[PDB]
Amino acid sequence: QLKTSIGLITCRMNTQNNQIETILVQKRYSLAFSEFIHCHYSINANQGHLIKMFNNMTINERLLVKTLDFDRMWYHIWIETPVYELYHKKYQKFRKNWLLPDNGKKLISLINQAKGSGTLLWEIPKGKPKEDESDLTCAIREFEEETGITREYYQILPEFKKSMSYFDGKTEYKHIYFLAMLCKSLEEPNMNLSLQYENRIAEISKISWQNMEAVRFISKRQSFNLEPMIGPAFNFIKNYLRY
Amino acid sequence: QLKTSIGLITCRMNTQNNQIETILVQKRYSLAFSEFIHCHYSINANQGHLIKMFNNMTINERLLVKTLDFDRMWYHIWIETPVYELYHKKYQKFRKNWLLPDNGKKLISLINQAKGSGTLLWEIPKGKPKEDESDLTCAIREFEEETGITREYYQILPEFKKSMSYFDGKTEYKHIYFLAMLCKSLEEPNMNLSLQYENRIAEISKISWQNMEAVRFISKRQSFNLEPMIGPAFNFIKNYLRY
Repeated sequence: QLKTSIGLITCRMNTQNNQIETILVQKRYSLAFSEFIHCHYSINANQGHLIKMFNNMTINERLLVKTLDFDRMWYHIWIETPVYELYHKKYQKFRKNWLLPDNGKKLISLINQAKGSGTLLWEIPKGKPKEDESDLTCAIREFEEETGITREYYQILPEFKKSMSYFDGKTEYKHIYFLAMLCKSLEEPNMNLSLQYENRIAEISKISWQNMEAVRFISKRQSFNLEPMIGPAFNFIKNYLRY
Repeated sequence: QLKTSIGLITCRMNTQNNQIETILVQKRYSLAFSEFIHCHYSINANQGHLIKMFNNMTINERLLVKTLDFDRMWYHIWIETPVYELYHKKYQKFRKNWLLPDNGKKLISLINQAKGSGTLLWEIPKGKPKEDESDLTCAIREFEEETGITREYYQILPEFKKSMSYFDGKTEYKHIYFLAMLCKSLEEPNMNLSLQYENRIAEISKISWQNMEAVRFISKRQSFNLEPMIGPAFNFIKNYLRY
């Protein structure tokens, strides 16, 4: 299985610090919460291995699970997105796993004994290309989809392209990044996040400019290491500026 | 009116890097969400004056408000803590403000047009003293209540006391901090966060060791400046350790 995503590293020279900054987005929910809600776990894997997944949720997500109300858990991710068939299948798997055996007693025990909390990832915006869509077009479209920043605000620098490959075990993930430079003021990217734009808030809780110091700080505190991507981008930006 | 909180600055020398670190806790919900839920706002405000409160909530908090289900909003803060009297008063204010005039249409419009998102503060644990409770006793009790770290784990350094004063206009905040040094290893304080301990999760989403670099990084990214507290604390720890 191969999953290819393409993203855009959009950068600014903040005229106040004389530092280079990039647009990053923070997720709204954890991968663990999603994996649990979509039944990507083994009920027959005994406790500690489902316990880590519960450990890697946020406290609020665990408090949502403790309600045993699958509709509220689902809303947390999908926000009344019309996916009824998927919802029905996942809901029946949830109640078969956790409600019919004991009306939620083992689930509540596991939720209560779970320790710690997960972290919401900072990421570069990216998504899967549409049907026979070119890579640059896909990166631009997904960037606008997630952040609301239109092509008006930036110029692509076409000689930068960075590819990264990860393996999860059976799915190979390839991530492709273009580079863009801000050509129009945009001081507060977070203000593009509004509940009237369903696709921006769908998986995003915050949009922010981040300098290299912030990129390193975040990278050393989350599973996703952003420094091998942002590093070469900022290097390219420096070379571009010195020309 | 003066509101006094007392807290404990618990510090550790990391034996691997030789960095001094302190216990900090991250809030579970924003102050804006709490103020809305407890009706600490004026309905007769012009639009912008509620726009700022909604703007400084998280996206998830706004999505909770958008359901118009006051019980779910309430649960987000209180987690079925039995406080029916207060709940009744706040629910009645919510129902008069947002449900009875138009069945939630203006509230939904306001939730939708709000832009951006707030930030969950990192804090030193602290709380209000009980009646005829001493300052140190309050700091110790509140620290244990929030983090689950008992007195076994640390030595009070009695000769440090730090006071801070803030003004909001008629509300005076005085914060008093004692200092403690870890006297037993504790690598993963976040594992004390479990839903079986209601007082730890009530207002906390994460517990972490933070060195001075992290303290400065966080302080320059939130309204709460921790460096005027942790700086002198770490100075005291440094003086204590070199002797």
